[PDB]
Amino acid sequence: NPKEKIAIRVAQELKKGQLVNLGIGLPTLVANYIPKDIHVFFQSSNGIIGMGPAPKEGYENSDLTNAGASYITALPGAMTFDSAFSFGIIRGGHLDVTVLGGLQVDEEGHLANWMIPGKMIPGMGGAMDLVTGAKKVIVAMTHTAKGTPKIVKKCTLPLTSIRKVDLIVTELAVIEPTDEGLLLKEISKETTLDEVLKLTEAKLIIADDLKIFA
Amino acid sequence: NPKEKIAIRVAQELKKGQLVNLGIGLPTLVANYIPKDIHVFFQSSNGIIGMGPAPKEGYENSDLTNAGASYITALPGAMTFDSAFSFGIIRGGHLDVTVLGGLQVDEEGHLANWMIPGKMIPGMGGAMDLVTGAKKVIVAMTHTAKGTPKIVKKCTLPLTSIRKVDLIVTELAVIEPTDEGLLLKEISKETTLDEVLKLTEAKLIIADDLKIFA
Amino acid sequence: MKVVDISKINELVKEGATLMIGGFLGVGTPENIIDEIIRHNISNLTVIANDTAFEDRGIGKLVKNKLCKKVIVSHIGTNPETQRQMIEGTLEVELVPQGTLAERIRAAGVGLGGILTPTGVGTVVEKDKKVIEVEGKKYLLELPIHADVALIKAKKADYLGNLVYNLTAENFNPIMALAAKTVIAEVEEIVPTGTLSPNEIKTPGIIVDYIVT
Amino acid sequence: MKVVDISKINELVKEGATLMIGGFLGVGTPENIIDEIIRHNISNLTVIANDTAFEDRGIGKLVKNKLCKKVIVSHIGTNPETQRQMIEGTLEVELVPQGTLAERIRAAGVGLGGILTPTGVGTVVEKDKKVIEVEGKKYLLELPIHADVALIKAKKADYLGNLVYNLTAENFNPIMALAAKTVIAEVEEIVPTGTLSPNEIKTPGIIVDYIVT
Ligand SMILES: [Cl-]
Ligand SMILES: [Cl-]
Ligand SMILES: [Mg+2]
Repeated sequence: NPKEKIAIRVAQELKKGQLVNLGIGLPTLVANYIPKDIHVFFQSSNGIIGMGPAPKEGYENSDLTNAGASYITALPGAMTFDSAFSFGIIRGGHLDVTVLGGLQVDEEGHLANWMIPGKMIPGMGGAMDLVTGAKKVIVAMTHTAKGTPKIVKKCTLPLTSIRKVDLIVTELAVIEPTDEGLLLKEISKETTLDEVLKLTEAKLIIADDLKIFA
Repeated sequence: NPKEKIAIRVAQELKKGQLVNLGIGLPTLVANYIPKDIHVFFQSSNGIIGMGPAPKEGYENSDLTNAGASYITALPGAMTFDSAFSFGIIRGGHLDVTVLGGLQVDEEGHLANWMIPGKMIPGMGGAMDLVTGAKKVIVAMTHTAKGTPKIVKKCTLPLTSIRKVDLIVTELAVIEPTDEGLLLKEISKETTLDEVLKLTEAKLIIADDLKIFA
Repeated sequence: MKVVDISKINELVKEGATLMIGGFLGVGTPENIIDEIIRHNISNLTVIANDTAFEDRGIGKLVKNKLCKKVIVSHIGTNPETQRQMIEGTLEVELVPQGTLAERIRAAGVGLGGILTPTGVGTVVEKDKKVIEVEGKKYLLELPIHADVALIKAKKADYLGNLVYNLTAENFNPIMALAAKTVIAEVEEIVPTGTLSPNEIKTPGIIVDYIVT
Repeated sequence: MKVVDISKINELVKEGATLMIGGFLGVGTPENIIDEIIRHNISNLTVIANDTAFEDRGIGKLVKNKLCKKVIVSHIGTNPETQRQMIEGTLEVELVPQGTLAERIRAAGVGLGGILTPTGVGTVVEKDKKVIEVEGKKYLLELPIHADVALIKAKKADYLGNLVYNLTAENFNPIMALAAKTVIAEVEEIVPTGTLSPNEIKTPGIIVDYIVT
């Protein structure tokens, strides 16, 4: 449910006709909650525009997968391409939206999401390119790492890029990094402002019109 | 006939299975003289590997030309591509041989072949990339410009490249730039060594091997 | 929708616009789009292309009608009117090695700050360029070329705007399509989705903004 | 004569070879060439790839048999044994952002001295990289990656060695095919010349030196 609250909230940020990339893990559930009236196109960085849901059993193709080697479908009008073309889309500003997971976001909007020193070394993959390049970056992230705040003054984990992410979404809050700090724009139903401030080590500017959602 | 002596001699330098680009003009006649037991593949920089001879009347295709916009054919197994790919072949060292025309070659092996101050302002096109990138550059050239030596100590005309050309071929001589200067390896049956040296302003090392052919 | 009437060019291409236009000596050029620009004297243009074609064709018509203040190209020799305007000072001409130009445009399109190339080293084109040594070889630092509008030609587009090209009409089109802010693609045929296979398509619909006839 | 028996791998892949191997988590990998390299224990490899796939698959099989001195990849999280060998110090791991690796390999294949990219700026990836600002944005200078042999996978080759790929098996294969000194392409089907159109071919036969099964 806490990941479902996040996926639903990110899905409402998606506009008609956008090219959208979803990181593996939490962000991929965003695909489950697109409004029926909104049609978008999914890019998987291993080389497809026009990715679609997993195939029914028997309809698998060994050469068609997502960025996790898991079987997908391709929709009519899909294009597949090499990895230089894939990241020319990403790094060159033709990817409208990327939704990625997060370990920390800081009050400069800097995201850390590809390494924990000493615990996990999976490598960055394409995260650095996606964050550096996407028109809009949306971070989708449980608010606390077993209580520990993940929205912090300065990232202590290694940075994925110095670009300012455009939106944070947790089970508790919607925060838009801005020129003068992190702006809390919405608060969860089922939470209180006092609770969010306690669980946020980072400084939050509070918006005049604060809303209820995720 | 001086152009045929040159094209026939260059044609002998080509080996089976090479990818070959012929600059427009004198070098294009090289294609007329491939030994017939030697099969090569032609690249045109406008975006084709696998160029073929002009089409019979009526078999023209508006989208298929050489680098001077004249109608060509494509042979079985041809590939067509964009201009970035075209010059990855050329600058990336996948073009085995380019045969270009010449204004001057000097004894550092430097070619000048794309502009004459005060007359010819056609632009370089792909010539700088071809000379810089071809595995082997062959210059195909009248020995003199209405009697003036074209093989000179140092190019006075604008360089196409600082790359050392691998072979000069004129109606009179076959000259190979080397670490120790220009090396004369052959001379035309219809001429003499005194004449060749008299018409070369550049310093020529005369080979022990000296051959007669073209 | 992506498909519009050709008349809408005068709305999308402004006086003074910087335009990338596809085509090699008029092969794979949006000849209709050019005709529109001439009909409506959209001028003071900066045109980025492989050449200025011929006086009677393609980009060369823009030059005949003196609608270009500047051209950034690799070859102008087939068009004596581009040469005449260059000498007379009415037409600035920036010559670029053809392969450098492909990669300079590409760099804009794929998000690179620049590329280093051995082409041009030690020639006039080294002037006003940073030089960079990498393992003892010298390279020119060459830089992204951006444009307001790419005017490209293609063979076919499906209903979603995916494009395929034909033979040596491909040249610069797929590249410029990624480099400009807005992309207008002149196409010969519009075909159903599923007519162009995922393995065949060379420019995805998502980067194409408008399409004509 | 491009097609050869798999046995011929041992004449082509030297000990200590620096190899480019195609494949995204084993999708579009030459598994047969991999198996031969293991059969004959060709080791001390520098492998350049997107990832080390899984312990049971593709490039990850090379790692399990400890035939790798070094891997230059963007991702290793799916292979816990690559993680262990990195840590125990037996395996150098040079992590490269996936898009930088795509362009570094490409730079080698198309003859560039390097490319400038904003990816990695301000991260550990800036270490020991020249930094260049162009009109006030900073970029990392990223440099060409070469290899002795490219071991690529493709769907089909025609008699002349022209290649086409299939869907997301393409990824890094066509790019590696242009960068290595020798290119060996594992393919699933051999088709008559004229089956693959000039407009469909993605890797020309001229750059493919050997082909298997
Ligand atoms: Cl289905
Ligand atoms: Cl014919
Ligand atoms: Mg080779």
